[PDB]
Amino acid sequence: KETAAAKFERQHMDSSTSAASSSNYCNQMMKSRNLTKDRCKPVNTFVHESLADVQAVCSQKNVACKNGQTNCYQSYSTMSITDCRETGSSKYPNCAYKTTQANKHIIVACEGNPYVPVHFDASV
Amino acid sequence: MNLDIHCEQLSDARWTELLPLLQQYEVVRLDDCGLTEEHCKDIGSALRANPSLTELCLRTNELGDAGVHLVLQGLQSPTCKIQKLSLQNCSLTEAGCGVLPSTLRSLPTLRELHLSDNPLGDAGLRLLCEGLLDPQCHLEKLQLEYCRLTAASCEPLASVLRATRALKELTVSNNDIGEAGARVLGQGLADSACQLETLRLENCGLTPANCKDLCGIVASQASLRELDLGSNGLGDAGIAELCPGLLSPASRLKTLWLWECDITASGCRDLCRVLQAKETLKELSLAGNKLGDEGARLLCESLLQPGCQLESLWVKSCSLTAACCQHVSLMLTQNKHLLELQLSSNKLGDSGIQELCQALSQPGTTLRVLCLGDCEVTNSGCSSLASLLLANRSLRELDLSNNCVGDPGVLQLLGSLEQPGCALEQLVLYDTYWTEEVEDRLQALEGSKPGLRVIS
Repeated sequence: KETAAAKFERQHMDSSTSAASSSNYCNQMMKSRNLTKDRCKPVNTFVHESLADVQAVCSQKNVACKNGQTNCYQSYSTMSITDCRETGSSKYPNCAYKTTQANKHIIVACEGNPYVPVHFDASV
Repeated sequence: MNLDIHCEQLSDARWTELLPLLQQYEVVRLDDCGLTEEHCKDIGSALRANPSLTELCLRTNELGDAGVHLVLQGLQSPTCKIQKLSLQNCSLTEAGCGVLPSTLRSLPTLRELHLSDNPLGDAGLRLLCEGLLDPQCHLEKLQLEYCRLTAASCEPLASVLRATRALKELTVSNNDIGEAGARVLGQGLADSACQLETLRLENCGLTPANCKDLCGIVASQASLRELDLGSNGLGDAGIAELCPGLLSPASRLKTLWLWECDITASGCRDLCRVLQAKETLKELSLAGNKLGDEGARLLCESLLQPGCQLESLWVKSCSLTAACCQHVSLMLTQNKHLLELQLSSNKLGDSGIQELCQALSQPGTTLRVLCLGDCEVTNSGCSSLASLLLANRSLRELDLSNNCVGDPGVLQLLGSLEQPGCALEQLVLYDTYWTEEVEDRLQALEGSKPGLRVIS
C-alpha cells in the first residue's frame, strides 16, 4: 500500500514538536520513519505545523518545481521546519545527521483531487 | 530469545507481559520506548535474576540519573555475565555516574560500553575512569561521543590508557578537547600496551600540531585498521606531518576518514605517495575538502599505479566540476581495483556525467558503485545514463538522488532497466518527483524484475 500521500505524511510531518528539541533530533526521526532502512536517506526535512495548515498549500501560490513541472504550490507563511542532513561520518549501516532548525517558506508538490501534497521540494 | 521493542511507546500491558521474559532473554534492546525510571525498576530486578543475558541496550530513553542507578544495580549480581552494555542518550549526568566504579568492579565480563550523548561532563568521565583502572575491569571498546567532555577529561583517560592493554576501540568524537588535551591523550596512548584497531576523533578540535603526535601511534600501532579523523582543521600541513607514520612498514591502516579537514590540492600530493606505497589502504573519505579539479587530477595518477589497491573512494562535496571528469573517466577505464565512488554534491552537470558514462560503458570496467548524488544532472542526462546502463556490465548500484530529474528522465532509465541484459541491482533516487503514470510503470517494472530495487 502506502499512497504517495501517506509516504509524504510519514516522510516529512511532525506536528508535535513546534521546533527541534536538540542537535540530536534527526538521528532518531530518520530512524523512526524508516529513512535509514535500506540505506541512509541523504537529506530530509520535517515540517512543524499542523497537517491542515500544510494541506492548504495546494490551493495557494502555484510555482514550477526544481525539475520544471508545474504542480508545485509554495506556501506564504514561513513555517517552522528542520533540515536533516547526513554527516561525513555516515557510512551505512551507520547513518548520522546534522540538525539545523529554521523557519522558511516551503514549496511542495500536489497531485490529484483531493488536491493533497505528495513531495517536499524546497524551502525559501 | 532477543527482545527488541524499538521506537514502540510500550503499553503498560506489553511491559508486564515482557517482564518475566527479561529473566530469560539473551539480548535486550529496549531502544526509544516509553522507558523511564518506572520501567528501570523492573529492568533492574529482572536484571539480577537473568543468568544468560549478554547484551543490554537501553538506548534513547529518559531513564535518567535515578533510573540508571537502579538498572545498574541489576547488573550488580554475580549471576550477571553481561558483555555489551549501551545507555546511549539515556539522560545520564555526572551525578548518576556515581555507581560506575562499583559497577565496573563486578563485571569483568563487560567488554563493550557506550555512554555517548550523555552530559557526563569531565566529572562523569572522571568517575568512569576509576572503574576502568581496577584490574577486574577489562573493556575493549569504549565510546564517549557528544559527552560535553572538555580537555580536563584527557589526563584521567591518558591514565586509564597507560594502565590498560585490553582496549581495541576508542571513540571520543564530538567533545571539545582541543590541541592540549589530545596531546595529553596522544602522549598517554604512546606509553600504552594495547593494540587498537579503531580510533575515532571527529570534531574534537585538533590542529596540525596534533598530527605530529599521531605520527607515532599510526606508525607503530600494527593493529590499527581504522583511523577516523574527520572535522578537524588539520589542513595540508597536518597531513604532511601525518604521512611519515603512514608509510611506516608496520602500519596496516585499512580505513582512513579525513573529511572536512581543510585539505586542498597540496595535501593530496602528500597523500598520493601513500596510495602508491600502500597496498593496504582500502577505504578513504575526503568529503568536504576543497580539492578542486586539480586535487582530482592528482588522485587519479596514483589510482593508475597498479600497486595502488584502494577500493572505496569518497569525494562528496570536494569542489569538483566537469573539468575533472575527463581524468576521472580515464582512470575508471584502466583501474582494476576501485569499486565504489562517491562523487555526490559536486557540480559535474550533464556534461560530466556523460564522459563517465562513456568511460564506464567500455568493456571490462569494474566500478560497482557510482554515486552521482546531487551533481546537477537533468532529464537530458539520464539519456547518457540510459545508454550507459545498457552497455556497462559492472555496475551494481547507481545513486542519483537529489538531481534535476523528472518523468522523462526516469522513463529513459526504465527503458534500459526493463530490457533483458541490464546488470544493475539498486537505482537510488531519493527526493525525486514523478507522477502516478510513471510510479505505475515503476511498481510495474518492479514487478517484472523483482530482484532490482528502485529506492526513494
